[PDB]
Formats: sequence, C-alpha cells, structure tokens
Amino acid sequence: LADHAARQLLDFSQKLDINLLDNVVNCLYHGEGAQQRMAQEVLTHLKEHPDAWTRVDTILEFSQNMNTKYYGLQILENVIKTRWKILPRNQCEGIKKYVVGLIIKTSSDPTCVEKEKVYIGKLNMILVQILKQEWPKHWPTFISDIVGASRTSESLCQNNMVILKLLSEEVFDFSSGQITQVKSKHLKDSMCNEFSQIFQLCQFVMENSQNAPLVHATLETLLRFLNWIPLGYIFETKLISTLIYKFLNVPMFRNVSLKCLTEIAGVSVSQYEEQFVTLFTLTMMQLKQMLPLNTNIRLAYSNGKDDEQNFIQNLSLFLCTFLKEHDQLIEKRLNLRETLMEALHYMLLVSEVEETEIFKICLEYWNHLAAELYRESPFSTVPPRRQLYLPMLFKVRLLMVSRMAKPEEVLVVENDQGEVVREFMKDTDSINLYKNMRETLVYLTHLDYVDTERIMTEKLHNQVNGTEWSWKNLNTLCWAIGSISGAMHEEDEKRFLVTVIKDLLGLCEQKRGKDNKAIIASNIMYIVGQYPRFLRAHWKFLKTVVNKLFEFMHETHDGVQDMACDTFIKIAQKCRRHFVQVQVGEVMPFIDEILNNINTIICDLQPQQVHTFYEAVGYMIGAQTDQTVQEHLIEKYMLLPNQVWDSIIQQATKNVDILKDPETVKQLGSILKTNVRACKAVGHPFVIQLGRIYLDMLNVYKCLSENISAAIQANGEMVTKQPLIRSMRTVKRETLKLISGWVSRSNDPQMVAENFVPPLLDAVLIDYQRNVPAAREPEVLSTMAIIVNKLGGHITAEIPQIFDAVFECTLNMINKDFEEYPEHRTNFFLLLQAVNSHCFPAFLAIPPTQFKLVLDSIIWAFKHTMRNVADTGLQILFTLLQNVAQEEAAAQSFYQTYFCDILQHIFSVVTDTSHTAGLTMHASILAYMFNLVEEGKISTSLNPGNPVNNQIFLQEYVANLLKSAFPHLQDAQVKLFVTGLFSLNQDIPAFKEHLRDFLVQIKEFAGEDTSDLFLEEREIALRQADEEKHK
Amino acid sequence: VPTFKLVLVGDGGTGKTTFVKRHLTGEFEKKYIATIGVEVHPLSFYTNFGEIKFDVWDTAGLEKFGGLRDGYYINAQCAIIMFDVTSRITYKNVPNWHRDLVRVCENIPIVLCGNKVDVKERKVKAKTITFHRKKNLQYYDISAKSNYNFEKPFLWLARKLAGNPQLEFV
Amino acid sequence: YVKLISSDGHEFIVKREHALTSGTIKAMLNEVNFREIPSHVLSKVCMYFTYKVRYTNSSTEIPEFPIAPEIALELLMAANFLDC
Amino acid sequence: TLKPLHCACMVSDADCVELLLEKGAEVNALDGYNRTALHYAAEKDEACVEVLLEYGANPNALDGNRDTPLHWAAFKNNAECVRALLESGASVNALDYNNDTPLSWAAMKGNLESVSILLDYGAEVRVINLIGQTPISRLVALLVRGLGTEKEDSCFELLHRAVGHFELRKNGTMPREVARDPQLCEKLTVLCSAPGTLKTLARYAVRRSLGLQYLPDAVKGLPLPASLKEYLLLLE
Amino acid sequence: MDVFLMIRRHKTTIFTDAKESSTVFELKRIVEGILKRPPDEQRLYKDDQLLDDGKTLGECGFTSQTARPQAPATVGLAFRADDTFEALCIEPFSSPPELPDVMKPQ
Ligand SMILES: Nc1nc2c(ncn2[C@@H]2O[C@H](COP(=O)(O)OP(=O)(O)OP(=O)(O)O)[C@@H](O)[C@H]2O)c(=O)[nH]1
Ligand SMILES: *[C@@H](CC(=O)NNc1cnccn1)n1cnc(-c2cc(C(F)(F)F)cc(C(F)(F)F)c2)n1
Ligand SMILES: [Mg+2]
Repeated sequence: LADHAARQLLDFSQKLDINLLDNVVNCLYHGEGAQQRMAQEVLTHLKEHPDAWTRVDTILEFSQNMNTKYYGLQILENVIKTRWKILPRNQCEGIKKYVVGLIIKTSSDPTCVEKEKVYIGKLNMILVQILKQEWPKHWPTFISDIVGASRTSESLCQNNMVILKLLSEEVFDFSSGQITQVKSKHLKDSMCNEFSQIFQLCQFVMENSQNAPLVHATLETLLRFLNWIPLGYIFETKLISTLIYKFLNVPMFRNVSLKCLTEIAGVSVSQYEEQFVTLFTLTMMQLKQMLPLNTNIRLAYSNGKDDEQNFIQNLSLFLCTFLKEHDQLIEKRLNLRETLMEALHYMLLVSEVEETEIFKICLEYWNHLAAELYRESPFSTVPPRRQLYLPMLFKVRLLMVSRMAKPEEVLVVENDQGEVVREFMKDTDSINLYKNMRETLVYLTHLDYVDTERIMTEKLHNQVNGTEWSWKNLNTLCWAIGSISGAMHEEDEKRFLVTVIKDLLGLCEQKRGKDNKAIIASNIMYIVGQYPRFLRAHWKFLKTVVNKLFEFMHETHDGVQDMACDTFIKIAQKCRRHFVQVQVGEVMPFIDEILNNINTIICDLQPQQVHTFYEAVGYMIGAQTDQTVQEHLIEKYMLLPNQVWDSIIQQATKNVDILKDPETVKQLGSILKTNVRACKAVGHPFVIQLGRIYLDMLNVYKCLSENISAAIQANGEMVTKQPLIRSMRTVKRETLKLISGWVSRSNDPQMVAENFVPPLLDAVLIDYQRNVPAAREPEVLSTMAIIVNKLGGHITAEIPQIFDAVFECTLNMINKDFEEYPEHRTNFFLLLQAVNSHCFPAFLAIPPTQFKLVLDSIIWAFKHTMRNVADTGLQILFTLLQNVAQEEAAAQSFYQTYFCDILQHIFSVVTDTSHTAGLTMHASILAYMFNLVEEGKISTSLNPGNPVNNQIFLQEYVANLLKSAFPHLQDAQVKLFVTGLFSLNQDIPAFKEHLRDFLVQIKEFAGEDTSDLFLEEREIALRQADEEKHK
Repeated sequence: VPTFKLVLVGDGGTGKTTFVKRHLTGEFEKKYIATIGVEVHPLSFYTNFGEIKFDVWDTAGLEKFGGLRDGYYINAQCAIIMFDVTSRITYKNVPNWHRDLVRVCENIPIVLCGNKVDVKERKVKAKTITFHRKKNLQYYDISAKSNYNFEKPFLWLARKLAGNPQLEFV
Repeated sequence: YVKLISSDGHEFIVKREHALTSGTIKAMLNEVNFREIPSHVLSKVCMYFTYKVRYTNSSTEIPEFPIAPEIALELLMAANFLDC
Repeated sequence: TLKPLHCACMVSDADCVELLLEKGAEVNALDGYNRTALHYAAEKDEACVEVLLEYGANPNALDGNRDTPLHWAAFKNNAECVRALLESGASVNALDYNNDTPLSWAAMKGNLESVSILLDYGAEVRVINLIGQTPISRLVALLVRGLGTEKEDSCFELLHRAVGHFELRKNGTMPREVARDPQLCEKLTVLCSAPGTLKTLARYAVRRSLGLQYLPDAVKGLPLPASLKEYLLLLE
Repeated sequence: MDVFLMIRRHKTTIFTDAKESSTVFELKRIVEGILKRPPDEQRLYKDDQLLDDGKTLGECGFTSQTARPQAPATVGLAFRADDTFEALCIEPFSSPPELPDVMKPQ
C-alpha cells in the first residue's frame, strides 16, 4: 500500500525526495481506490505548506516525469498568486530569471513544439502570472524583448505567440473575479499602449514567415486578441485581405481564418462599411473557389471528417453573423445582388445538414430575416426588402415544412418512491427549436399564406398516393401543419383545414394495418387539437370529433389512448364554452350527454387516462355560468367517484383496519387524484364537491398518518420501501394537493378561513408535530404556505398556533447539518417567507424568544450551500428589514438587538467563496442597511458611545471585524473599503463590484502598496461615488 | 481492450456527482453532498460494437474543496463541462472551466451539459447558450432524475472517441 | 274507378286514387282520353301507379322498377305529360 | 428511381415535358413507384396531361393498384385534367383492385366539378366497391361529419338525380354514424322510402341506354323536347 | 301476401290486387264491380288455359312472386257472346317504335 512512505511527502522538516514525489504524482493518474484517495489528499496538503520554494526549485530540476514538474509549477503558481508582493525582491528576481530560463530552454529544443506541450503551456501560465503582477512597471521592456526574440527564431516566436495569447486572455476576458478592478484597468491600458509592437510582429509572421505551425499559432493569437484590439488595427490595414487571400483557402488555416473573419464581421461600427463590403466580397469569392455552389454539403458533412464539419459550421456562423449584422449594407450595394443571392443559397444548402447545432444556427438567421421582412410591412404578399428576398422565400418555406421539430416532449418518470407517471416538458432545447421554427413559419405564412397552403397540400397529397409515404414524413408534415394556427384569415383556414381533413381521412381509408392506422390516427388527432378556431365554428364536426375520440379511448393499441385523452383535454380547454350550451338544432347541451356516458367511455382507460379525462370534463363544466345548473352539473359529474368514496368510508367506519388493505388505499389515492384534477379544472365552484368529503378526508388522512408513524416506529426508515407505505404517503400527498389547489383557486378568503382552515390546524399540524421526524410530510408546510399567500391578513390570528405547532419541530430537522431534509428546508422557508411578507404583525405578537429563533433560522437559511435556499433566506431577510421600517415602536429594539449581528453575518457570508451566487442580494441588503445608518435613525447602537453617531461607530466596528477576520489586510485597504461602502451606497452595481473587488484582495498576502492598493485611484473613485449617492 | 478516462468539471450545485452515481447504480440522490478532491468511478457501457468503459473522475466545483485543480486533467481524453439551467451564475462560469480545461487538453471531445431542465423555473433562458457553438462544443439539455437526454452525452463522446459514427448503446 | 283510353284506342280501367297519382289526372278531376299516349305506354304508367302506391312510404327496400329501353323516350314523355 | 419525364411531370412544366417527349417512348414507362408519368401529369396540371396525350400517352395506364390517372385527376378535383383525359378516351368506369371507379373517388371528396363531368360522360353511379361503399354512400358519410358546404349539397343533388333511386338502410336500418344526425337521418330515410317519380326512373333508363358516349352532344340527335333532354342532362 | 293481376280482353285492360287464397270467384265479383256481366258469364284464362272459378289464386298459375305490381300477370277473359263463350282474344298493345341510332349497344 505504501502509506508509510506516502505520508513523508508532507514532512517539510526534511528535504523532499523528488523520486517519491514523482512516483506518487504518477500513481495519482495511474492509481485507484485508497491509493488515489490518499495520494490526492497528501498532494493537496503538500501544496498548502509554506516552504514551497524549496520544493519547486528542486522538483523542476530533478523531476523525471512531466506531470511532476507540472505539479511543481502548480505549487509555484500558488506561491505567485498568494505571497508574491511579500517575497523578498531577491527571490522575486530569482524566480523571474529561473522561469524565463526554463521557458527558453524548453521551447527552443525542437523547431516548434515538443512532448512538453502541457508542461510548456503551464510554464507559460506561470510566466503570465508573474507578468500580471510585474509588467507595467517592473518590466517596461518585456514586450520589446519578446518581439526581438520572436524575430530572432521561430522556435522562440511560436512560444512567444502562445505567451501573448495567454496574456491577452488573462488581461481582457478573465479579469473580473480574479483581478482587482483598478489593476485590471491598468493592465488593459498598458496592453492598449503596447499592442502595436506586438502587431508588427504578427504582421511579419503572417505575411512573410512560412512555418505552418507558427502561422497557425499566430492566427490563434490574433483571434484571441481580436476580442479587444482597437478597431484601427483591424479595419484600417491589410489584415482582412491577407487573411482571405493567404489563409482561408488551405485546410490547416481556413478554420482559423474563418473564425477571425467571423469575429471581424460581428463588429457593429458604422463607419467601417466599406471594409465590411470588401470582406464579404472577397470571402464569397474564396468560398466559391473552395466550396462550389452545387456541392452536396449534406453528404460532405456526413462523410467529411472533423476539419470539414468544423469548416461547414464556421461558414454557417460567419454567414449568419455577417448577415444579421450588416446584410442591409450589401442589400443596398446593387452590384453585389448576385453575391447576396449566392450567400442565401449557401445558407440554404447548409440548412440541409442534419446536425442540430448547424440547423439551429441557420434557423437563427432565417427567423431574423422573416421577422425583419414582416416588420417591413405587416400585410401579406411591393416592399423593397421583401421584393428583393421574395425568390428565396419559396425554398425557405419548403425547408421549413420538410423539417420541423416535433412540438411535443413526453417522458416517463418514476417518483414517490416508485410511482410512475407521464410528464411534459416546457422549454427544453427541442421545444425552443420548435418554437423558433413555428414563429418563422408563421411570419412566412403571413407573407405568402397561399404558397404555404399549396406546399402543404402538395406534400400531403404526395403522402396519399404512396409516392412519399413514410411515417417520418407524415409526422413531420402534420407537425408543420399544426405549427400554423390562426396564421390565416379564418375563411382561408376553413378551406385549408377542410382539404387537409378530407385528404387525411382518405389516406386512412386507403391504408391498412394496425401500425399505419395508429400512426394516422395520432396524426389527425394532433391536427384537430391545434385548430380550436375552426372547431368552434363547426358544431357538427366538433361533435363528430368528440365521438370519434370516445371511440378511440376503447382502443387497446398502445399510443392511441394517451393521444386521444390529450387531444380531448386540449379541445376542451379551448372549446369549453360550446359544450355547456344548446347548439342550433340541439335539444340539450352536449355536456349533459357526455355526463350520462362517463360510465362506459372510460371502461378501458387506465387510471392516468381516467384522471386526464376527468380533468378535461371539469374544464368543460367551468364554462357554465348558471350557478344552480352548474351545481347540478358538478353533482352528476362527481357522482361516480363519490359512490366508491362513500362505500370505502362506510367500510372504514365499520372497521378502520381496512385502511391497511392496499387495494382500498390505492382506490382512495385514485379518487383523490381525480378530485385534485377536478379541482384544478373547475376552479372555485368545486367547493360544493369539496365540502361533501372534507371531514372524512381529513379523518382518513389522520388515520393513515397514525398507521405510517406506528409502522416507522416498529420498523424504522427502511419500511418506507414497503409499497403499502408508499400508498399511504401517496394518499397524504394527494390530500394536501387537493386542499392547497382549491385554496389557490378560491376567491372568498374570509369564508375559507372561517370554514375550512381550522380543521387543518386540528387534524394536520398536531399530527405533523407528533409524527416521527422521518415520516413527517414535507408537503404539509407548502399547503399552509399557499393558504397564507392567498388569505393575506385574514389568517393572521392563527399564525401563532401554526407556528407553535410546526416551527419548533421543523428547525430541529434542518439545524443539525446543512444537507439532510432539503425539501423540508425549501418548504419551511417558503412558509416563512409567506408569513413574513403577508402576516408580519404575527411576528410582532409572538414572544421575543420566538422572534429570536426566527432570526436565527433566517441566518441559518442564507448560510446554506444550495443556492435556492440561500436566495430564499436573503429575500426573507430583506423583506423583514423592509417591513420593520414601519413598526417604528419595535423597530429600534429590533435594531439594537440584531443589527450588528446581522451585519456581521452578511459580511461573513460575502467574504466566503461558497456564496458568490447571492452577490447581488448581499449588495442590496448591505446598501439598505447603510442607507438606514447614514440617512439617520433615532437610537444609538452602543450605550457607552451614545453621543457617538452610528455613522462612525459602525465604521470602526466593521473595520475591526474585517481586521479580525483577515489580519494581513493593510489598514488602508480596510479603511478605504469601509468608506466606499458609504460612498457606494446608492449605486448598487458599483456597490456590488466594490464587494467583488474586496473579495479579490482578501485572497492574497497583499503588499504595502506593492502594486496592489492604488489608493489615490480608489480615493477618487469613492469620493465621487460618495458625491454620486449624495445627489 | 478499449479503455479511457473521464473527468467531470462544473461549479458546484449542478449535478456532477449525481450523473456518475446514477449511471453507476441507477437511483437518484437528493442530498447536496459537496464533492471533495476527485473520486475514481469505474464505469461501463455496452454497444452494438461491444463494450466500452470509462474511468470517471469527479472534480469538485467548489474553490474551497477542489484539490489539485487542473492537474486532474492531465491524461484525460474526454470530459463533460456541466452547469445548471436554474442557476444563471453557474452558466457564466462555464467559460472559466472551459479555459482551465483546454490549456491542459488538445481539443479533446468535450460536451456541454445543461442540467436540471425538469425544474419549471428555467432561469437560464434557451436562446442564450450561444457560447457552446463558437467553441465547437456539443450541447445537451439534461436532467439527472427525470433521465431526459440522460444518455446523449456518453453516446456522443463514445462516437467521437471510439471512432464509429454508427455506434449505439443497447 | 276510372277508365283510361290510349291514343291507339286501348282502354284501361283503374281505381280512382291509384290513377289519381298523375297531376294531369288531378287537373282533369269519369273518363280521360289521350291523343299522344299509346297503349304500350299507358299500361306502363298504370304499372308504375300500382308500383308507387304499393311501395309508397315503404320501410323496406323498394325493388327497382324495370323499364324497357325501347319505350324509354315515350315513357319519359308520358311521365312528363302526366307529371306523376 | 424515375425517368426524367416523370420528374418533369412532377414539376409539371409544359415545355420540359413536351421537349422530353421527343424521347417520349418512355412516356408509357413504369418507374420505381410504378407511376406512369401521365399519372403525375394528371395529379399536377392539365397542360402536361394534354401534351402527353398528344404523343400517344396511354390514358388507362395502370399502377401498383391499377388506379388509372383518371382516378387521381378526379381525387384532386382537377376538372380540366379529368375532362381532357376522358375526352381522349379514358375508361370512365376503370376499376382498381377495390373496384373504386373514378366517380367513387370524386364523391369521396364531394368535389362538384369532377363529379359533374364524370356523370356528364355517363359514369356509372350504382357501382359498389369491394368494401361495399358506393358514391352516394361516401358523399353522405361526408355530410354526417358536417364537413363541406352548399357545394357538397349540390353534389348530393346531382348524385340523387343521376342514381334514379338509392337505398342506405342496410339490413333495414341506417348506419350507426348516420343515426347520430336525426335532422339528416330523417331526410335520408324519407328519400329512401319514396319510390321516386316515374320521370326520374325513365331518365335513368335512358341514360343507361345511351352508354359511354358524351351524352349532351349525343342527346342532340334524340327527338325528345328540348326541356326534357335538358332534364336528361340533370338540369332539374 | 297478395299478388297483382292484369285483366285484359280485346282492347280492354283492368288492374287489381288479389290474395293468393282468393278464389277465382272473387275475381269474378271484381269483374262484376265495373262490368255488368255476371260472374257465370265470365271465364278466365292464364295464357289461354282456362281457370277454374272455384280454384284459388295461390294454387293457380299466379302468385305474388310470379307477378309484381310493376310486373303483373295477364289474365284472359271471355263473355257469353250471343249466349256463347266467345273465343278468347286479347288485342296486343301497339308495337313500340324503333330505337334511335344513339341508343344501340356499343
Ligand atoms: N432538479 C434537479 N436537481 C438535481 C438533479 N440532479 C441533481 N440535482 C440536485 O443537485 C445536487 C447535485 O449535487 P452533486 O451530485 O454533488 O453535484 P454538484 O451540485 O455539482 O456538487 P459538486 O459535485 O460537489 O460540485 C443534488 O443534491 C440534487 O439536489 C436533477 O436531475 N434535477
Ligand atoms: C380511418 C379509420 C380509423 O378509424 N383508423 N383508426 C383506428 C385505429 N385503430 C383501430 C381502429 N381504428 N381514420 C383514422 N382516423 C380517423 C379519424 C380520426 C379523428 C380524430 F378525431 F380521432 F382525430 C376524427 C375523424 C373524423 F373527424 F371524424 F373524420 C376521423 N379515421
Ligand atoms: Mg458532487
């Protein structure tokens, strides 16, 4: 095992054994189990100890394997990051010379590169840190030396270009969060001044040098630099011309040249139009040279290798970006019209590529073009831009219809300790893709609705006669047809959908076999669901569709029933009104007929389909406006499940032990699920059904609670794996879901509070408190949370009872550690936020000890790791502070008792790395606190210093706290930081960046103005900020 | 026989350990046990062209419990840079992890996975994940517990690595 | 009953309501004479009268009425004249 | 998997098809889907149909199911295509493997123009396909579903006039789907129960007698009065 | 069930409906109903074959299946012309004209 040899690596009292260190480092990457565990542990401990110099200066020399030298470089980078400005200048110069010597020795050994590529890269990174901390003043000649060494030889020039790339990255793209704002500004200014010296070396190596590795490295460097290069160098030189001519038309340079051209095109300046025009023209010429207009781009991509695919994608990116940015310019340039059309054809061909990313990239520009054209004029198909683009739109529409992401997204998920359901996704990547395609297609239809009609008709007919028959094609065409909905005037929609339905029914009759029949059934069922506007004008057709759906729900073939139920509910939602009225030529509203047949329609559907169908019916009932008719409707509507409910209730009354019968529990769960869906759909009037079962519902909930608690006691947590336990927990969750849902839908808060609320407090809260912690139901808290959210103040009186019931027992679950019972934490803090935001006076009334415990809970909240919990805690705290501003009577006492502790806790959290996510909330809270302080509040936070204005005592207190936390900070640092807090009080973004800046400094053993403080610069920034917040 | 290694990167609170735990044993985990250092998890897959195995390395995404930082990446042939769609900041840190990765890798196959799309509060709006494009990265919307797209990252990595565009799991 | 006389002089006897089907007969309404309807068509129209009045408002399917193609033209002419 | 002439018909460009017909020996040539190019010409446009018919294109070209181009021309309601194909000598009563005559397919859509033309060329109305449906049966099934408008009403009027008489009460009762539309089931039942005026029966007998020729020109040679021949052309 | 009979004699023509069980005597009263000729003075024939007045319609050469209201059955009738059974003579209907050219078969 060799742990006895291993633990010596931390023995810093003796010289390092380079051989053993290298062996352990290599075994890390070639070890397992305890070997890897303790290896990484020892290495991490080793990297932390102070004597890093003795270890580095030895590893980099006597290390055999490369990764060991890499680890030594990592240690030295830690040293350079932490203790740089406090090293003796002797060691500073020694380190600088040692690293530059190592770099020169390693880089020039071969002509361009060696197996040290990672090792030389990390050497470059070390030198880049040194440069970050020493460049603008201690090495005012480094840039000139780099340029000279570059001109001297290529084995130095390539590595110098790598160095420059790394430095430009670190200085212009990765500064925030790792370098102070003022230091970053200084470095960027220095680079702006020193670029040209680099630029001429770049131009030399680009136009005269011919070492392909070197030129590729230079192109990468230019790409990176382009993110910030002053535009004078870019557009006012020959750089674009050189790129296009000498590097876009050779396999190993075209990728990088195209990336650079893309970055150049993305610029949005207005006075560089001619440079853009020339760029586009030359680029198109070159593209025609390498990529002819008639190439089979799709086959090329499928068969092509990484380079070809990357070139295709980057061609797409360049075209899309340049067009989105300046296409109007070329469109105005008459002579280039042919090139414009050729570029459009390029993007057409690329669009055929089967890669999703490339298709999305092209679709982005397509959507932009369509939206721009629609804005140009809202009327359908003369507008100038539209007049120009018209010829392409035909192919655009053809592609849009041939390819169309499926709108649906259905998944099978198992939850509740083993219960499987079906779920739908809202805005995953695929759904967004479909949304973009649909939006573009709708715009295009608004342009040429007639052409869309013709294309869709032709594709459908092609499916009919078997010429293009294929399930994939049929589904895609149906999704495309559904994509447009109301896109055309309802008369044209009438004609188009009539034709489509006739053709689809004809195809259904023509084909045969269960598979084809099922596919076509799903297809038409989808199409109809997406056209409620047509259905609401054709009562006969709507009735026929509903009847056919009823017929389908008896089908046993998989897929038919689920789609049938989904279509039925979709139709009910958008057509609820017509089912509850007598249509022309009808005797009774169609709802009445449906209700009478509920018995047999669902005779074959599985429980989930049953719930969905009941939800659809409920949606249908809600449209009813007559209260008495609605009540009769609801009575008959819930008649059926109520019978089983009452039977089970009577059986339980005869003997409650039936509740341990799994079948009865499952039936109860199904009944409650049905009721939940009905409550969701019907809305407030559903109370009539609720009252009929409220009391026995709560009673059975209590009985199941008792049963589950006893089972857990006798068997422990493991018994939750028992399906019976799963079933009771189901029943409970669904009961709570019903109650919370109805309360959400209810709109008579006083009636709810005085009728339905107290029974919960009786039979749920004390239950929760009594239950063993493991079996306590987290959803319990959410119900009261929603009840409070809806009732507002009307529930205030019972807040103390609710809290005495649940609050004390909840915290003991979530105070021992940060991890366990997360759902409990989320629900509890949601409840607390609701109470604070709506029932604040309750907090004033409860004993001060309870309020103290609440504040402790809030602090524990925003001290958590999970970002949601922390954000909830911070929001609760901010709302609490806001509210207390009105309770002036107790406001002063609350300040005196908690303000200093809260401020301490906020600074504690901010000064920690694991909570940068809530930086904005921290800034807001601190700004509010300091506004309270400075603007003036009556009391004084410290009795001995009663005459001492808080504006001074708090400054001193916070300075002392920061010093205690971080001794190595210079007094000037802390004093400036605290003064800025007041100065940056009203400029919340400035306050946030100031907090981040301070967070940067604490990580380093900063020096005594040793290139870190820039005190005079900060003074000017803060003093005007103090003036800024002043006015 | 074929063998590789895999390193996971991405700031904490984005499901780095849950993916590997699920693929190893299949059942979800809720507790946010912060990862320490790196854990070696031997992993296996079966395909139409046989079995391929990943030695998965789980790098903690917390600055306070990370360990060796980039040194873990030295021998890796593939990695997933993951974040969370619900936590916007986790996305803003993706470029930082990408940089820290490439500098020690030769543009190896890397997949960007946006976790926790099952949550209905999609703070990280789609239509604003354009970064993965310009770095030739393969992007997947994923979820550890709902299993949405739960196999696409591994499948795509296997296709690009073993070198067989017809590869498929079974 | 009513007696129908054809153009060729043939005489046909049919009860009133049966023969009453023709609108020309209703306008006429105990004898009717036709200058243009030959016997072979008068018998055909009488058979049609009995056929219709037998199957009028018939729940069961009505068997087809056989017609000789040779007589078809004058049969149609007679039907129009009688507007049966 | 298709000849260039078939693709030209796909685009249905008269110039392309007519210039490719210089090779027109392939005009009656099958392809991957067994669709003779005349089928596509009928599906798309009348000009292609005409030009193909000029160069000896077979009007009754079969396919994988024998659905002659006339069937497709009717199904698409390409009135001019249908009339041209028939005038050139297409089998008005061409039978597919299901015996679905072109009139049956025209009714399937309730398209008035093609049905009118097919009747005008003496199409058979009393045909019954293998599944047992009939033109009027399918047109009614369309009306049950509530689709269509006054156009389908006129199409049903023309079919009712043509068929002379018809019955729908299979086994003495209406089909289930029709039953759910009492305000239409009553109309259908009263139509079924009414024996039909003798004039209509005589009209049908005459129309059968004439046969397959173009009737309205054919009737011109008849001695029947102008109004009554118009009636024979289903003007009432 | 019932059957429809076509009664003819010379140019005369009479239509009626008779049940199968109906006796030919019943048809004799039916003739009497419009004709002053008594029943004994009437004798009926099926294609010249004398019909027994006592015979029932069902057992004779007439039945509903054989004759329909659209397709009746001809019945020959004779009087006692000069106190003697006149030889049966049914005057045929005028021969139909000749089919025009258009309507000849294909
Ligand atoms: N909504 C949702 N949450 C998930 C999913 N997977 C994991 N989580 C949550 O995210 C946390 C993931 O923790 P880890 O596995 O350690 O991954 P991490 O968040 O990146 O933490 P580190 O590995 O230490 O960096 C879990 O505690 C879960 O609560 C998921 O698929 N959907
Ligand atoms: C044609 C015949 C059919 O019913 N096919 N489906 C199956 C599948 N499995 C067993 C038995 N039959 N056909 C297919 N679809 C339709 C049709 C569906 C619908 C919809 F509402 F369900 F989408 C409506 C209609 C309508 F509107 F009534 F015409 C028809 N018919
Ligand atoms: Mg983890």
